[PDB]
Amino acid sequence: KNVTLTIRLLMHGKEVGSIIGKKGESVKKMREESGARINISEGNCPERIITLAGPTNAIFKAFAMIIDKLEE
Amino acid sequence: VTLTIRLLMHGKEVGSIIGKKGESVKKMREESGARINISEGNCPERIITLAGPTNAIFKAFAMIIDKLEED
DNA sequence: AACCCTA
DNA sequence: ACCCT
Repeated sequence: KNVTLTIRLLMHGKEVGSIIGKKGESVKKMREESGARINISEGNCPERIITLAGPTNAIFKAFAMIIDKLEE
Repeated sequence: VTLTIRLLMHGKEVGSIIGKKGESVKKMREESGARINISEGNCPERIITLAGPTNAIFKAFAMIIDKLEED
């Protein structure tokens, strides 16, 4: 199949700070490049939820960008 | 460098990822090269932890996506 | 350490 | 489909 998906990641606050970036410049790149709908749960909480939604090519791009950021 | 990623998955999807007798997750652990843990019990949302080099985590994640897209 | 977002 | 650190 080629159905749209919704993938949710449970992330530590520190990691989320890196994904968002100063002024949200990192997640802006992820949204503009991946084609995924990306939602990051509200508040600088110890644990946060990142939602990725779209077809597999978009999910793969966003997930790749997230793990690449975290590897930094 | 090694990362740990946690996916939040509904029980229905976890059943598919595990597979009958754990056959599916077994295959994922063997060829992905990642450590894969699926949370115990029956919470509406389960946690699938993927651990190892980013390449192994990505491979495991790809196998999961493939499973969700089956048939 | 970063706080964004078809609100 | 319920695996197994």
